[PDB]
Amino acid sequence: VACSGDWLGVRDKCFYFSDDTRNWTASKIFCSLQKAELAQIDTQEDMEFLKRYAGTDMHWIGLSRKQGDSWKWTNGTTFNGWFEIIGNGSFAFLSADGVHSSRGFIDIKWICSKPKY
Amino acid sequence: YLCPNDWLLNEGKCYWFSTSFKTWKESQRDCTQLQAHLLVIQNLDELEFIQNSLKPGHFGWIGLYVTFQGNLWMWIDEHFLVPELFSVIGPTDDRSCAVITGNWVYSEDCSSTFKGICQRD
Ligand SMILES: *[C@@H]1O[C@H](CO)[C@@H](O[C@@H]2O[C@H](CO)[C@@H](O[C@H]3O[C@H](CO)[C@@H](O)[C@H](O)[C@@H]3O)[C@H](O)[C@H]2NC(C)=O)[C@H](O)[C@H]1NC(C)=O
Ligand SMILES: *[C@@H]1O[C@H](CO)[C@@H](O[C@@H]2O[C@H](CO)[C@@H](O[C@H]3O[C@H](CO)[C@@H](O)[C@H](O)[C@@H]3O)[C@H](O)[C@H]2NC(C)=O)[C@H](O)[C@H]1NC(C)=O
Repeated sequence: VACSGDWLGVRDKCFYFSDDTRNWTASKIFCSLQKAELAQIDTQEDMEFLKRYAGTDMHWIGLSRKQGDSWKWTNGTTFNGWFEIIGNGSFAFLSADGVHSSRGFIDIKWICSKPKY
Repeated sequence: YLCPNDWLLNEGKCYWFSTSFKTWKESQRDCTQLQAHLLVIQNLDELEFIQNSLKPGHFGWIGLYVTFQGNLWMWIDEHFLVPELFSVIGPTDDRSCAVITGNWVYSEDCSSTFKGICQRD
């Protein structure tokens, strides 16, 4: 099937890399206005790609924890944990370096993921 | 007037944009470990410099922290913050420090890891 000319095709997924900045929620929506969900990563192969095509630039990823509750993706499901989420916030972002937590207020870039059919 | 490799210059002040993430107090430290201090926006011109010196996806701590008592925003330089400069976006409770995005200034959890933004003469 493939993805459009703005999206990048990686395996069974299509990713969108932001150009301008937004808050976490302003982004959660955006992916949805393309029926997607803030680039939720699941395999170990995806991870590398993301950090790799993002480096020094920070992006949102849907993972979030609702007030002490527990980190949970955009779709539906509790986050297992094959990877740390340093920071101690409620919204996670991706740098080539790693992924940290934030209050999701800061206006930074994001990434969208959506099953490639 | 100058500073080592990778240190922009706007007037008598130098600026290292760290490179790794560290709890606010940690960076304020790291700056000191290089005879410098965490950013302290003297005035609008200094702001309208770090501001559009940050490419989207880039941000960092600064000499602005909450106070716990009065529960305000003050600079590590020991002078109250003023609406004549700007105004943090987010809760303004103790345990909260500031970080700057290319567009505005948000409020974050000091117990968190972010890249610093050090200055000095
Ligand atoms: C992320 O960015 C959003 C805007 O780009 C920001 O604000 C959204 O915009 C309006 C206000 O401008 C909110 O509307 C609500 O608040 C007004 C003012 O009190 C009420 O009168 C309305 O009834 C309404 O409830 C939106 O609700 C708001 N978007 C959200 C979060 O729902 C968002 O708040 C920003 N999100 C974050 C992370 O804080
Ligand atoms: C909410 O989204 C989650 C992540 O998108 C999803 O879990 C993930 O589901 C995929 C789909 O199968 C699993 O991937 C496995 O299958 C692919 C397809 O060939 C192969 O590359 C591998 O065999 C791979 O293991 C992920 O394992 C899984 N992620 C994990 C570890 O949780 C949830 O199911 C979604 N929740 C629902 C149902 O709404």
